[PDB]
Amino acid sequence: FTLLEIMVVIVILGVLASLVVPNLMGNKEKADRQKVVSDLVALEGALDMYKLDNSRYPTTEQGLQALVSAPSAEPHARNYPEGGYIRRLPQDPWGSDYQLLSPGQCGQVDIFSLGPDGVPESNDDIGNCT
Amino acid sequence: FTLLEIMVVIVILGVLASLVVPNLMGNKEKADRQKVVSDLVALEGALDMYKLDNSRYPTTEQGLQALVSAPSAEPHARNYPEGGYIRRLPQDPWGSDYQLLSPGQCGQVDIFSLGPDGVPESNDDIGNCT
Amino acid sequence: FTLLEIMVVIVILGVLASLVVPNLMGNKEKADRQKVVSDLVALEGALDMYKLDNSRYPTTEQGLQALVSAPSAEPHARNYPEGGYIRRLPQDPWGSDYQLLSPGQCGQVDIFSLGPDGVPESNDDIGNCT
Amino acid sequence: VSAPSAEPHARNYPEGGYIRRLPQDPWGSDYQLLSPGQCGQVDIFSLGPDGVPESNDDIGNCT
Ligand SMILES: [Ca+2]
Ligand SMILES: [Ca+2]
Ligand SMILES: [Ca+2]
Ligand SMILES: [Ca+2]
Repeated sequence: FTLLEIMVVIVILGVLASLVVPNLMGNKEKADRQKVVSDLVALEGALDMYKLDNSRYPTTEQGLQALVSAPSAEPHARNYPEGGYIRRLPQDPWGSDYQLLSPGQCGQVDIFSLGPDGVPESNDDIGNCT
Repeated sequence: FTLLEIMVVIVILGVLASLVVPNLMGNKEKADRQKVVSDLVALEGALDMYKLDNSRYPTTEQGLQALVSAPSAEPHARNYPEGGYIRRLPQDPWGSDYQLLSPGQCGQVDIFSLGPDGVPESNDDIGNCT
Repeated sequence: FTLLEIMVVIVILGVLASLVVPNLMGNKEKADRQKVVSDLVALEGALDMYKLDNSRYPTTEQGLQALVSAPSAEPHARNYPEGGYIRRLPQDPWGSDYQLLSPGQCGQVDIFSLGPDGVPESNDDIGNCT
Repeated sequence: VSAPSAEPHARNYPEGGYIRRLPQDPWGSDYQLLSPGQCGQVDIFSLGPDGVPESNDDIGNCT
């Protein structure tokens, strides 16, 4: 009640807590990649839609928000659909949006972000080619 | 048997119970968010299916139950699949369902619920944009 | 606190961990197929575009990179579009690219790769007909 | 759990089927499926904690 009720359990406690190793830490960091890589095709593929109706892409200062809402800064868009070509803007969860480039150096458009490092254009400058 | 059997254990009891601090309380509340955020894409994405066959979304009074069962209140749906586009209706565990809006103010459709606060349209009005 | 706090839980632990069987392993391997099969039409269909402007296909050593960038190795291409007929080159995730053949034995062109086996021209020689 | 011996036969049945092992309900029962389900394509049932078939603890799917 004092010893058997305790001593037997002290062992069972450590014996239990000792051989219970669930998993690692950092698997979410790997997930951050595909979350952004998923955006890549989704970004360019979505921009291509706007590149079809208005026959071109939005400006840097015009930002991806133009894909979210009608491009107030000129040039204006024709047959801009409801809410643009996206429901909402994917916010990079490190305090940054997906900064597009007008014109892109790897093609028609380039996109960039701080990324997990939280630094602009250092190592986690992903968003397109580089 | 009376002192060693006890006094030694009284210490072991408190020494054990003192330095055993497992965790916090409230982690489940954080989980309630993703549980609802998971619905968000699942809700709109599922509604989009109905927006394809019948080329439109169900009415407010028609509710999300139309996604569960054939929409009895008109307009009627074409090629409505078996059991609609969902197995069962996700019940918000605070006494509320996911009230859709016909038409949505943030787009084609808007969804709302009481939420953890259990209040209608106060702070936990999540279900879509707002 | 020592027995009820433990013994009841030891059961709940095993009772829980025992009847929680989520899924299999190897489903991704099945996905590797369609990922490559998706390339097949995308490869030949994309090459056909180059077969239109320059009225022919790129050379083996010229590789699919010619579809990525202007074909430096002659013959030269006419009206080669921006960045060629593709954004980027699909890299087979087993240390190999999609080796084209100039001329193909199953037609105008043939493509090959190591594949999941990681072996050249053994079993996972997919990329076109064979 | 294993390839369906009773016909109809399955195509591209993966290794060991779609599960490691069968979850045994710890009250002397397995998860009895229904062919075809009344709440949809398939329905599942079990004795449950009551240990009674189709009384109160008939969970396994919709009902
Ligand atoms: Ca950076
Ligand atoms: Ca509220
Ligand atoms: Ca091979
Ligand atoms: Ca029963």
